[PDB]
Amino acid sequence: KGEAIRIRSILRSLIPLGDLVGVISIAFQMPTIAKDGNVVEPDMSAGF
Amino acid sequence: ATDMALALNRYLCTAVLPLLTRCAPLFAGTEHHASLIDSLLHTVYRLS
Amino acid sequence: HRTLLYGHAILLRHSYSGMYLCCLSTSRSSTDKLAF
Repeated sequence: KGEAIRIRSILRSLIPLGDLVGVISIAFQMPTIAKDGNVVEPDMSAGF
Repeated sequence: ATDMALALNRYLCTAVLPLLTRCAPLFAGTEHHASLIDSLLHTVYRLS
Repeated sequence: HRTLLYGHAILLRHSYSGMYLCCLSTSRSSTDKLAF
Protein backbone atom coordinates (compact mmCIF):
# COMPACT_ATOMS: atom_id res chain seq x y z
CA LYS A 1 0.00 0.00 0.00
CA GLY A 2 1.44 3.33 -1.08
CA GLU A 3 0.09 5.26 1.89
CA ALA A 4 1.85 3.03 4.44
CA ILE A 5 5.12 3.32 2.52
CA ARG A 6 4.71 7.10 2.47
CA ILE A 7 4.10 7.19 6.23
CA ARG A 8 7.16 5.03 6.90
CA SER A 9 9.29 7.23 4.64
CA ILE A 10 8.05 10.33 6.47
CA LEU A 11 8.89 8.77 9.84
CA ARG A 12 12.36 7.73 8.65
CA SER A 13 13.01 11.26 7.37
CA LEU A 14 11.84 12.70 10.70
CA ILE A 15 14.08 10.42 12.79
CA PRO A 16 17.52 9.39 11.48
CA LEU A 17 18.83 5.94 12.35
CA GLY A 18 22.02 7.33 13.88
CA ASP A 19 20.18 9.34 16.52
CA LEU A 20 18.30 6.25 17.70
CA VAL A 21 21.53 4.24 17.68
CA GLY A 22 23.20 6.88 19.85
CA VAL A 23 20.33 7.14 22.33
CA ILE A 24 20.40 3.35 22.65
CA SER A 25 24.18 3.55 23.14
CA ILE A 26 23.70 5.91 26.10
CA ALA A 27 23.92 4.04 29.41
CA PHE A 28 22.65 4.61 32.94
CA GLN A 29 24.43 5.08 36.27
CA MET A 30 24.51 1.99 38.51
CA PRO A 31 23.65 2.31 42.21
CA THR A 32 26.56 1.23 44.41
CA ILE A 33 27.18 0.32 48.04
CA ALA A 34 29.38 2.30 50.41
CA LYS A 35 31.35 0.95 53.35
CA ASP A 36 28.32 0.90 55.56
CA GLY A 37 26.12 -1.64 53.81
CA ASN A 38 23.77 1.14 52.65
CA VAL A 39 23.48 1.12 48.87
CA VAL A 40 23.34 4.65 47.52
CA GLU A 41 20.36 5.04 45.19
CA PRO A 42 20.39 7.57 42.34
CA ASP A 43 16.96 9.16 42.29
CA MET A 44 14.80 7.07 39.98
CA SER A 45 12.31 9.94 39.71
CA ALA A 46 15.20 11.75 38.00
CA GLY A 47 17.95 10.59 35.69
CA PHE A 48 17.87 8.41 32.60
CA ALA B 1 16.22 -5.01 45.56
CA THR B 2 17.00 -1.63 43.96
CA ASP B 3 14.11 -0.23 41.94
CA MET B 4 16.31 0.57 38.95
CA ALA B 5 17.30 -3.10 38.70
CA LEU B 6 13.63 -4.08 38.52
CA ALA B 7 13.01 -1.41 35.88
CA LEU B 8 16.00 -2.64 33.87
CA ASN B 9 14.80 -6.24 34.05
CA ARG B 10 11.37 -5.09 32.88
CA TYR B 11 12.86 -3.11 29.99
CA LEU B 12 15.12 -5.94 28.85
CA CYS B 13 12.52 -8.72 29.08
CA THR B 14 9.86 -6.57 27.40
CA ALA B 15 11.87 -5.06 24.54
CA VAL B 16 15.36 -6.46 23.99
CA LEU B 17 14.76 -10.20 24.30
CA PRO B 18 11.55 -10.24 22.18
CA LEU B 19 13.36 -8.31 19.45
CA LEU B 20 16.33 -10.70 19.51
CA THR B 21 13.87 -13.62 19.39
CA ARG B 22 12.00 -12.19 16.39
CA CYS B 23 15.34 -11.48 14.65
CA ALA B 24 16.64 -14.99 15.41
CA PRO B 25 16.95 -16.21 11.77
CA LEU B 26 19.35 -13.34 11.04
CA PHE B 27 21.83 -14.95 13.49
CA ALA B 28 22.86 -17.59 10.89
CA GLY B 29 26.42 -16.62 9.97
CA THR B 30 28.58 -14.99 12.65
CA GLU B 31 31.94 -16.79 12.41
CA HIS B 32 34.24 -13.76 12.63
CA HIS B 33 32.06 -12.28 15.39
CA ALA B 34 32.56 -15.03 17.99
CA SER B 35 33.67 -12.89 20.94
CA LEU B 36 30.51 -10.77 21.04
CA ILE B 37 28.11 -13.69 20.58
CA ASP B 38 29.80 -15.73 23.32
CA SER B 39 29.43 -12.68 25.58
CA LEU B 40 25.75 -12.37 24.63
CA LEU B 41 25.08 -16.03 25.44
CA HIS B 42 26.89 -15.85 28.78
CA THR B 43 25.16 -12.62 29.83
CA VAL B 44 21.76 -14.10 28.92
CA TYR B 45 22.55 -17.23 30.93
CA ARG B 46 23.62 -15.17 33.95
CA LEU B 47 20.46 -13.07 33.68
CA SER B 48 18.43 -16.30 33.60
CA HIS C 1 -9.78 20.00 -23.21
CA ARG C 2 -11.42 20.52 -19.83
CA THR C 3 -11.65 23.34 -17.31
CA LEU C 4 -9.68 23.17 -14.07
CA LEU C 5 -11.64 22.40 -10.90
CA TYR C 6 -10.25 22.82 -7.39
CA GLY C 7 -9.20 19.63 -5.63
CA HIS C 8 -7.86 17.84 -8.73
CA ALA C 9 -4.45 16.53 -9.73
CA ILE C 10 -2.54 18.46 -12.39
CA LEU C 11 0.29 17.42 -14.72
CA LEU C 12 2.61 20.37 -15.34
CA ARG C 13 4.68 20.13 -18.52
CA HIS C 14 7.54 22.53 -19.16
CA SER C 15 7.03 24.27 -22.50
CA TYR C 16 10.67 24.57 -23.57
CA SER C 17 12.06 21.28 -22.29
CA GLY C 18 8.96 19.14 -22.73
CA MET C 19 9.63 17.40 -19.41
CA TYR C 20 7.38 17.45 -16.34
CA LEU C 21 7.61 19.16 -12.96
CA CYS C 22 8.07 16.73 -10.08
CA CYS C 23 9.42 16.22 -6.60
CA LEU C 24 12.96 14.84 -6.73
CA SER C 25 12.91 13.16 -3.27
CA THR C 26 16.62 13.98 -3.18
CA SER C 27 17.45 17.14 -1.27
CA ARG C 28 20.35 19.51 -0.76
CA SER C 29 19.83 18.89 2.99
CA SER C 30 19.87 22.68 3.33
CA THR C 31 18.47 23.92 6.66
CA ASP C 32 15.39 21.68 6.36
CA LYS C 33 15.32 18.15 7.76
CA LEU C 34 12.43 16.90 5.62
CA ALA C 35 12.84 18.89 2.39
CA PHE C 36 12.55 17.34 -1.06
